[PDB]
Amino acid sequence: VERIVSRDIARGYERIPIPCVNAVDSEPCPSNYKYVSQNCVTSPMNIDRNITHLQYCVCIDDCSSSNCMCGQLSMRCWYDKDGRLLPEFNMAEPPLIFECNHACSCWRNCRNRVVQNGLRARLQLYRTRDMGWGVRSLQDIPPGTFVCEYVGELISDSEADVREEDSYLFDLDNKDGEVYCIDARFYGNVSRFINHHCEPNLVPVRVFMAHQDLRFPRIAFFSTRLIEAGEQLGFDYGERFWDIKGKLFSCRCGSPKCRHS
Amino acid sequence: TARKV
Ligand SMILES: Nc1ncnc2c1ncn2[C@@H]1O[C@H](C[C@@H](N)CC[C@H](N)C(=O)O)[C@@H](O)[C@H]1O
Ligand SMILES: [Zn+2]
Ligand SMILES: [Zn+2]
Ligand SMILES: [Zn+2]
Ligand SMILES: [Zn+2]
Repeated sequence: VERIVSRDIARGYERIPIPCVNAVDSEPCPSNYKYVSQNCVTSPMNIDRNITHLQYCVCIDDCSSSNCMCGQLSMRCWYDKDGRLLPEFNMAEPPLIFECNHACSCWRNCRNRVVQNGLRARLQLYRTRDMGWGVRSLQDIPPGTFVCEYVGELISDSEADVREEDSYLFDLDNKDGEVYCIDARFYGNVSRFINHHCEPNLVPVRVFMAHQDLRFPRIAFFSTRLIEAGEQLGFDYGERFWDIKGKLFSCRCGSPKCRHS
Repeated sequence: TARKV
């Protein structure tokens, strides 16, 4: 049966609740980590929160205009009227997305705000037969839908290499300086549990909201196709993950086009 | 070390 080992792994820190069920074995709700809904630091990082340093729009409209500055910074605004990505959005080379911010003259509900509006999808954490823990959806999710964000603990490239647990890191490659990481091993939200699949229904997009300090993008997962209810969430981890972890185990993603089996 | 991207 479907044993509800938790009603909300997030303890009410998310807009909708995220339950954990287990219908394959004894393992209880996972608790070897601290759930956080936003990113934190352990070592101080000189993030540029200086308000006068923000690019911002002055739209007298809802930032549908061809004149929205923040849309220009994303090349265009890629959000449709109900905050889904356009079909012309390039899932293969996702652009940088700059959402409107508190410096903009626009209203909190202008069109260029999506990631920042919190989690909007009913998902759930559950036990899988082949990969341990996994995250799956309980509703249909259209394509181009902001599913969730990869939240974790901001650490330097350096500190990244010295940690004995590389199973939860996410590379945040600023080209134009130091490269940073999100380690979601000790602190993290639900995305720490999302598994790798070679035909991924999810794609990470680099997104800027309350600050535009390029060293620290935030990582947003949008759906690449329709996700039917019950479907497990998955995204491509990349080659550097498999160059390394592959030497120790293979990809039980189960796809016919599976590239790491 | 193994990084997701
Ligand atoms: N397709 C896969 N095949 C085998 N193991 C996987 C696959 N995708 C993810 N993993 C495993 O899960 C880890 C990534 C985690 N972020 C995923 C949640 C994890 N399965 C857990 O139980 O906490 C990796 O370090 C692997 O141990
Ligand atoms: Zn605007
Ligand atoms: Zn704006
Ligand atoms: Zn706006
Ligand atoms: Zn695979």
